[PDB]
Amino acid sequence: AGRTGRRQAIHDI
Amino acid sequence: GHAKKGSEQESVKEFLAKAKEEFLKKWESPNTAQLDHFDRIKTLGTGSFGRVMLVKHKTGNHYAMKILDKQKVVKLKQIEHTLNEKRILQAVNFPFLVKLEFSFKDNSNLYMVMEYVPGGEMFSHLRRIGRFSEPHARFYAAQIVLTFEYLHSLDLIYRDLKPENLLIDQQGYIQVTDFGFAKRVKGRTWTLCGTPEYLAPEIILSKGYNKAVDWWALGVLIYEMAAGYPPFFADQPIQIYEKIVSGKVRFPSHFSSDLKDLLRNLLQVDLTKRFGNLKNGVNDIKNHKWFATTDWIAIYQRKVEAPFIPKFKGPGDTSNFDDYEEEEIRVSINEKCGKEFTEF
Ligand SMILES: NC[C@@H](O)c1ccc(F)cc1
Repeated sequence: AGRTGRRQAIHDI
Repeated sequence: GHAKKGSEQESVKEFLAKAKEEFLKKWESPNTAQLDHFDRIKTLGTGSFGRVMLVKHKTGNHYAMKILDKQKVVKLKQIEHTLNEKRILQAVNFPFLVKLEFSFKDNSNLYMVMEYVPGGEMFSHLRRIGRFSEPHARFYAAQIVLTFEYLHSLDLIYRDLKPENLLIDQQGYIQVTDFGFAKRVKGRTWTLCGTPEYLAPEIILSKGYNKAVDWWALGVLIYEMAAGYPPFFADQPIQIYEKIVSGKVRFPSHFSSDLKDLLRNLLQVDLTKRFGNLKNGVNDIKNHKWFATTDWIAIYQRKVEAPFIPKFKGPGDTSNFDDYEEEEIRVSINEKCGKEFTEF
């Protein structure tokens, strides 16, 4: 049970 | 024990020293087109800061144009990262890195015009088929190993490896794109950035970190290519982060033991033990048993038959890309954020 679609990168978490 | 391999290591050194000299000439001495020179065809990918579009040079050649809205690139690190991407892409040259052709800006936007790679993202092929066989995944992984060996030798870290950023070309080979997180780092760096499932534990823990985060991400990528899902897998980023920092990886029962051994050494929270980060550097990966069938030079020279070749109907074919909502570009009468983007 996790993310299956495209994943957004984060520039400053 | 388990002759040519050592002459092979001298040849690597020789190639990398020549690569560094070419890179440094372009890095030291980096507005080569204009918007009206291109027709905009279809959006190929989107993000928080803009889109990448298929465009056609009004020469006829097709390109992938990344359009960044200067008014969305607002946070400090978002701005620095954009300058990194342009300066790195204009200076590197390698068979598995996308080629930047042109860059320019106007009142509203930054533009980076790259070669169009029509085979689609690895991401959609992998999600469509489920998972790749170990020989299939190995072929792609070998190209990433060589690409990182190249980038790290120039002191560049890549920092966003994942199937979304890997395009398949007309020969079935990979082209790495999306250098928005890439950076020249001779020691450590401190920005908390990347894609949650792919972050090494030291990033999450706010520790200064180095190129070893790329090798951890290679472990995530190989696992995802061979399993169809990544090793730290949860609904919410905070849950993903907890799993990563424990680093208690479980493997599918169909993974070979050679694959599991490589992955345990890449997905190693202890940096004094992580492959790619030790005294033998990349060679601990290249000489691992899971890669024993890999002809590194033949991959580099593109002599190896690819697992599959994407189907293409002609130039400008977009059939291997998903669809995205379109939004017309609006160039403001007034220049925006001219100060932040003066070096672009
Ligand atoms: N994540 C890949 C997306 O940004 C992209 C799509 C198509 C392309 F030719 C370049 C980049």
